[PDB]
Amino acid sequence: GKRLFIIKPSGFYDKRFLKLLRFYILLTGIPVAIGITLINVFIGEAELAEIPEGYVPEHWEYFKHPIS
Amino acid sequence: GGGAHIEPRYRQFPQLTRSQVIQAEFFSATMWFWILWRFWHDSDAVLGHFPYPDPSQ
Amino acid sequence: ASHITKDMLPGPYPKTPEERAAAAKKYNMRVEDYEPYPDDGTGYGDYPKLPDRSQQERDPWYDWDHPDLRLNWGEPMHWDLDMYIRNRVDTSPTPVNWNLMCKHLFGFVAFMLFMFWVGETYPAYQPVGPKQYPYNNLYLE
Amino acid sequence: KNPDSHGYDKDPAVDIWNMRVVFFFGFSIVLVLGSTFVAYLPDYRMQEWARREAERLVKYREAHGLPIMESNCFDPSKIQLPED
Amino acid sequence: LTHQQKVLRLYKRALRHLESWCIHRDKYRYFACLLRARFDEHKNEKDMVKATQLLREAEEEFWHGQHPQPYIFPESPGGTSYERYECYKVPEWCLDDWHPSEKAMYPDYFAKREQWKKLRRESWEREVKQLQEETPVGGPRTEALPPARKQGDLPPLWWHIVTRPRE
Amino acid sequence: MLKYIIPTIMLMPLTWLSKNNMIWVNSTAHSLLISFTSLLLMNQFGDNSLNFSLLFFSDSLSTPLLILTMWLLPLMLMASQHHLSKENLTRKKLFITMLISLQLFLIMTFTAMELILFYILFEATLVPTLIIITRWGNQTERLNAGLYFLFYTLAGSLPLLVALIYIQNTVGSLNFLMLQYWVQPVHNSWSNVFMWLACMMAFMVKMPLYGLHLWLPKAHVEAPIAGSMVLAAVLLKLGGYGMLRITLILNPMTDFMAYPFIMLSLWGMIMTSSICLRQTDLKSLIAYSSVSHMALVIVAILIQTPWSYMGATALMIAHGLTSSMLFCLANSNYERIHSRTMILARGLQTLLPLMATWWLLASLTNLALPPTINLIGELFVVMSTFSWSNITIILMGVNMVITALYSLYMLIMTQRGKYTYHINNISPSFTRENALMSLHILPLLLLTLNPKIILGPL
Amino acid sequence: APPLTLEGIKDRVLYVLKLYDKIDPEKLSVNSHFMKDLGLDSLDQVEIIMAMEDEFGFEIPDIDAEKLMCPQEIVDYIADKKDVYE
Amino acid sequence: TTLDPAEYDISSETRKAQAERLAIRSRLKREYQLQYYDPSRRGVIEDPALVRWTYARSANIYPNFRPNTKTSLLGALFGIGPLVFWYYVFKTDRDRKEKLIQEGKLDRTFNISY
Amino acid sequence: MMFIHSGQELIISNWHWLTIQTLKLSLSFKMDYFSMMFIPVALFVTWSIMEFSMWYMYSDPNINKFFKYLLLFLITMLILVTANNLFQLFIGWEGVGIMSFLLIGWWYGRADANTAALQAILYNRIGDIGFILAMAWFLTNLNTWDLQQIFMLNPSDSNMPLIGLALAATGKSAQFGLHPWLPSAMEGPTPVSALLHSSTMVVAGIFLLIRFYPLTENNKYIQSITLCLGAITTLFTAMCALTQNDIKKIIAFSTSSQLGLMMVTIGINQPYLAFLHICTHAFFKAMLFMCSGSIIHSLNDEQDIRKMGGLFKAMPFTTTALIVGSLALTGMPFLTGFYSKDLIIEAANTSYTNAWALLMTLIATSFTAIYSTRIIFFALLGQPRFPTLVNINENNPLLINSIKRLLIGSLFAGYIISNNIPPTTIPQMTMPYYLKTTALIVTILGFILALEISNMTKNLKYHYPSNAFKFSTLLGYFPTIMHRLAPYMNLSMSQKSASSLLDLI
Amino acid sequence: SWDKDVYPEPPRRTPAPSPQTSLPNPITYLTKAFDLLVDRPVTLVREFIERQHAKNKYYYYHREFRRVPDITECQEKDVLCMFEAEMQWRRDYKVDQEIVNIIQERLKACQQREGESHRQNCAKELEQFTQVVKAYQDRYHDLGAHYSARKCLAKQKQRMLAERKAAKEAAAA
Repeated sequence: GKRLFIIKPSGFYDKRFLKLLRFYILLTGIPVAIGITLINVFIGEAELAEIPEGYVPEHWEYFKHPIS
Repeated sequence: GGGAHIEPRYRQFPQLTRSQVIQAEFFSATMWFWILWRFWHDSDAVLGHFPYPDPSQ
Repeated sequence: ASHITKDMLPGPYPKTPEERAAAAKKYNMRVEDYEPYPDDGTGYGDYPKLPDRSQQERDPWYDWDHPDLRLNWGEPMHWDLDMYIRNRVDTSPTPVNWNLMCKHLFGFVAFMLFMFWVGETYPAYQPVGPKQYPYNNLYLE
Repeated sequence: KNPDSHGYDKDPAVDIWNMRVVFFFGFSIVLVLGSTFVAYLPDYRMQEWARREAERLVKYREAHGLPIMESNCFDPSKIQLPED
Repeated sequence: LTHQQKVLRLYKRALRHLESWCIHRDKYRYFACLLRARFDEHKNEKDMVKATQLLREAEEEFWHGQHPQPYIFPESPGGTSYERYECYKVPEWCLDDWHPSEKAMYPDYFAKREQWKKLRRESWEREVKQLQEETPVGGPRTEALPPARKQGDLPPLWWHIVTRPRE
Repeated sequence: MLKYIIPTIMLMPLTWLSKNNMIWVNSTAHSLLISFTSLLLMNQFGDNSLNFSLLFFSDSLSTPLLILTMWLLPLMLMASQHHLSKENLTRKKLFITMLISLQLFLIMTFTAMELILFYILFEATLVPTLIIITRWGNQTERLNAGLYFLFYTLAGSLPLLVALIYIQNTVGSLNFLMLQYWVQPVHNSWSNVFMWLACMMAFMVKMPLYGLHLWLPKAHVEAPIAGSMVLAAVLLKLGGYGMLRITLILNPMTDFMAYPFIMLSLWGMIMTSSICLRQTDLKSLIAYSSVSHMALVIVAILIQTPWSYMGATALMIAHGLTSSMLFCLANSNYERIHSRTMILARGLQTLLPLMATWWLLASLTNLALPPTINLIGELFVVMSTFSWSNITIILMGVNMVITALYSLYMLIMTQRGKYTYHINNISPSFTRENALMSLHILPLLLLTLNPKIILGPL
Repeated sequence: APPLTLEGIKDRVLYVLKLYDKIDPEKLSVNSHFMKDLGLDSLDQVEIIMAMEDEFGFEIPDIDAEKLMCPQEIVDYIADKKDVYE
Repeated sequence: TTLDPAEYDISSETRKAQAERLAIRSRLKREYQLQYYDPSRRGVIEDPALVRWTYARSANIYPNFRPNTKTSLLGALFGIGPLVFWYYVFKTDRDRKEKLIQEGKLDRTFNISY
Repeated sequence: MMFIHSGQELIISNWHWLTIQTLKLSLSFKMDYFSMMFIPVALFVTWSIMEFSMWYMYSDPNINKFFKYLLLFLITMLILVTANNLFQLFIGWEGVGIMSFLLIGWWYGRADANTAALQAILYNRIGDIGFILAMAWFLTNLNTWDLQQIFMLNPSDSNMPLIGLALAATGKSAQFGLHPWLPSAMEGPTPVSALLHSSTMVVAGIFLLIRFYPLTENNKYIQSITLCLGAITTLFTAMCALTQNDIKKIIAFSTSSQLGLMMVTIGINQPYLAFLHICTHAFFKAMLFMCSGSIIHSLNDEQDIRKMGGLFKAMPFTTTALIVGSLALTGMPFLTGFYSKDLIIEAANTSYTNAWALLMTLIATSFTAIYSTRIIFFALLGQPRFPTLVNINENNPLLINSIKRLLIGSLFAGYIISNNIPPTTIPQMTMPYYLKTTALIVTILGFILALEISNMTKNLKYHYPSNAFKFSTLLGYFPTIMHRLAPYMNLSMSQKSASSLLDLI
Repeated sequence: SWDKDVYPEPPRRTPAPSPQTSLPNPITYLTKAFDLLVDRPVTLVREFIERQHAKNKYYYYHREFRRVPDITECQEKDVLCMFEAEMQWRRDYKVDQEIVNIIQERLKACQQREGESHRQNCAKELEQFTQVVKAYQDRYHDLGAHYSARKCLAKQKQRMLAERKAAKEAAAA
């Protein structure tokens, strides 16, 4: 009835884009996402105290954190 | 198109919906009723009056 | 790849009629008062022969002005003279050269003296002399 | 450059290869996989170590006799101090 | 501008700045003939210097009495919400870059477009070359013969003839 | 260390050795990988800085600055691709080689362990850059940019080698920065000014003062296709950091004459940004930004008293990106329309809608909205340089005004209706247009989350 | 969105022009040629567009005054301005 | 104030022989639209007034320059001048502020920053 | 409610951003007395505002993104009120100053629209230059910017650090000399200026100074320039209001002169009684504008005060919204802000006041009548005048739903907010005669001179278009020359010299 | 938690209830409500892992250095012996920053802990605080050499001025 014709230059090359981010940026995001929670669930930083550790403690890995 | 639901005016002064104005007018009370308690009970100033400090003695 | 004689050369004059218009028609007849003259105060290399300057000022005015486009949108073929201040400038106002603002901005400057006084309400002025006494004057008790 | 091919970089194939070789190498393996690295990367500029040790040592002096934040010039009468 | 019609551009605006001064709708209307009286006071006399004092002194008494913030007729050379809608502006010839699967929509419309072009595909051989016949040397305002003598296709096609609408 | 120079020189025959057109994707693929190695052993200390070899401490220094240098390489081949596809492969094999041949020294420099490897490698460029400017120019004015780019850079950097060979045999050995543990001062004479003046002015002629910048827009206005080496020459300039290695020491105690370098560049900072407003050529318009809030570091460095180095470091890599990326926009929009004249392109923002938010986030980081690095790199400048004398708040407070009218006028010039005559400009920014324009704003703003990785030692 | 047609513009223009007591409402409407009702040189052509602006209200361009000979000509192009009938 | 700007002046009838001031322009808008209307163009127009707008402005001065008139030796009043001034302002400070930092203590003891 | 029982305000320590030499900046929030009350209000209006736009913008294809642009605005304007870390105040300070550009700049083209942006971001950036001065001064002296610490450890000389603040006050509070920006800040969409000018963006200029109350109570220099400033803002706005022809414009100056009373109240030391004003006021002018929507749109448009007509033609409800609010702003006889404008000139008016503002301010109170009655009498009073075919329909579920909430949440508001407070100060409460209704005393004849002059403007004996008067009045005449000058004396002088004129020579 | 004497705070002083009144209080319909929609999804999960976390216990130690190196060691021109005499001095300038941090936050606990008085209470922090920083920038702050940090070369040449001037040239002392 009363009607017109919308005009837009292109939506396709923009929609064909944003995917290659949003698709890929997750693709290694989500696998990197579990390892930031699961790896912390069963494994966490503890504790203190002290220690003399006999002769000398280990090398680096004095840190308090899962991956640090 | 969309619909005819109201036609325009050639300056025949279009009609109202008849629930348009009454539903509004009940909010002409809320200024005229809520103005009730102004003078009841409060005066132009509720103060107390300075009694001209005459005792300079 | 315009080949020869792209822009202005060593003016202001060599044959004022040779320039406008050989190409670059600023004037039609070589005197429109658009002749590539306006090298006012030379020796400044600024604006050589230049099918160009002092053509008048205050705006392209951007209105109906509709042979085709004629001002700031639609780009008539070649008039260009001076520009780039023209998108932040317009024409004649209603009044002319009245600074009454420096008057009004100084209108309060009258009340600078109203600053040196105070506004203390109680008591009134009551012309006095030595009645003032902001705090105390005579003995305490 | 559109004979109604879609295209990104150049031509038929490796263009399609050339998009996955930028997007995937470019980020999700670096702007993400790498960004993870420094996120929780170990104590930077030995400040983590400092908080506690500039914590413990406060009260040690405050407990027995000692003042706090001396600046006594590192044990004078270790220095002969040339006068003239 | 020919000396004859020079009062019109004043006669157009004269009452124009008036109405923005008056308030009541009759006020404009009541002063109409009353201020209309002054025009024909000398109705028929010389075109030159004799009546040029109807042009000469018209300058003052107009500019004097000017700028009571006139009514601007909103969509117009100036004033609010005139050029307002540019967020469409109808960029005609948006139909080029698509990558179909965006072209599935409006199939009847894509059919119609390529039918318009045939005119502009070849209308030229007599369209352009007639302008080499039409204007002998330095011709002023440049439109073709109004018909183009048989069928104009458009001729001004299509930039002025298909140009952009307003919504 | 060799962890780096060796693969990046190993790159060199990863390219020609390949086949036909596979070349671009071949090297762009690997060239990204090295970035894992880039961080790999780096971002160690921190305190008591890293030196892993005799003549290299790669970067310890808290001037990390090297990670960027390894970014911009496989941002070029995404950048440079446009019109370089139109000549021969054995030449296209060259332009990728010399471009690497640059990238190899910028890893050598910034480490250098010393003064005298710096210099010969500080002058070791200009062989690779000069060859990219003169060939593959556009206009014919390029031939003069070839000379002007020398005859300054080289003009006064010879007085270095007269001075640095004068120190080597005067006090001990300059062989190592990490031993300054004996340094006597410089009191005064009519000889020592020159020493201080010889050990300085060579650096100024790179990061411009308001004098002797006469070359900077000459080379950038007319310069290779993509900004292909114009992205690199916005790395080269800021790399005059080495003044941070000297003026910290090695004549510490002459501030006596500092003032002609303060009031000369401090009134130019309010200046050359203002001669940038009426420019009619766009790649000029950006070239004068690059002077301005770069030349602010020269009043950050000369003043001692950190909170400047807190803020002076963030700036070298502040516009290191923003000022990079703008040359990437003005390139693209030039592919389609072949004038660099700013006026001509108008009536965009309808026809390329996605590239709207690209201009904005660029022109917004000269405005320096508070959260990003930019201000947190400027507001450690103002905090110390205020204490110098209270009056610096005015001029450099004006800088924060004219720069805002400066940026917008570049965007808002591309919001207008223009349909006008262009039948060109069809391409709706094929991915590379928006891919290489990213990998800037994503990594840039990001750092604000943990912005202790850009800071000096102080 | 407001519906517009070509009838009202033949009516409205017919309407107020038939409202003025200076014109008898037996006179021609669509074509009078207006030169019979042009009297005089002024106070007609610019006079008649003084009112017709009061209803639609776009600007009534100057150079479009000389199109006003034909009473079908005025209504003719007002269709082309406001995007009127198909 | 800026300016009259002369919206009326003398005229009438002299300089009515001045015509073809429009013939100058009318030629072009005929030719320009003769340019601007064509089916196959797809590209910008030369527009020489712009070519002669920049190129007679940016370049083409130091070529035209001569170091002669002492209104072109003016710039010493402009370029160098205030640059000496800013030295005169500062060098007094940074000293007046310094002398007090030695004899007498202006600051407080809770200022560690700096 | 949790606060209006036990007090107990809070902050938060959360998340350490970089820690440099000594001062350690992380982030926080502030629950303080300005946080507890205001924030519910600024959300409560904006609760009702989007519905209006939801009808107004209903046909715009980009609507989806509009509410995005309008959303961040509320977000970041909301972090200004809540932050106790002085830097953090500056994140949202400029976060909003950019949002103006991206809204006023809604319509492209329209050579005025996008040049109303370049105004907004020009004048704020000057008004920026101050607040980075008092950001510097605290370090070199106090070695922190924390709003807690300054107030615990008091500065002696605030003279320089504070005057900087009074300058950034005037940038966003639309004071005099920076004012020309508002009247041209209206060129965008209507619900924009509803949001921009009511409870937000114009409040920060006089908001920020309030937060500084504990330190600013001393040092008469501070107090002095304030009331020697804000009072003057009024009568240059008032004297520029009259004769102006647009619905939107007059409603722009109305809020321009609402400021002069606020900033005065900082001048005399009245920290809280200043801020209660905005809490109340904001309920007005959102309604007042949002009322005019159905007037502008459903009339297909005018937004001229000419061609309006009378009170009742199918506008029964909206015209009741005007005459309630547009009455309320007139000095609050029993209504909402009865505790706002009314408790000022009756309290701080007993003080050391300059004995000019008393003359000056109370005169501005008069024009508060003719502000209203003018745009009432041309729109709601005279005979209908406007072209035929007017389609007006006010039956609009997505509109009537919006007004009804405010006016209800209007009348009761002023008393609820005020009735519940811990009292923070001592008002004089002994107010002698002739100091008492002296505001109301003026408005009483305002309405007199409103209607008598209205009829004397229109209904009078035909006082002719007599060409001779002085109008420096309807223009303001400052926007005439300067904006013809500042882009001359600078752009074309210190550039065209500095340009290729020199660098190439 | 933390170390008590590292972060001392005054005790709680819980306020007494004062119902006094016959009217309903809504908080008791919330603190009795809100508690029941919180504890279940919240406290059960923290207890859930904290036992789930009983399966493994790591270690990270308390790093304490070995101090032989002194300030008067050793040679004038020397490198080896004066490489370390900063490592003593550099860490001990990273400490004395933070001890200003800790003492500063303790100050804030003098205010919003109280904030009404702000004056007649705390007895300590402020009157102490400006006796702390005045023990800071003197001799522990190399200024304006702070850019170079001038470690141990200028560190003792303030403190030569703090010797070769004070205590002798003081005239007469």
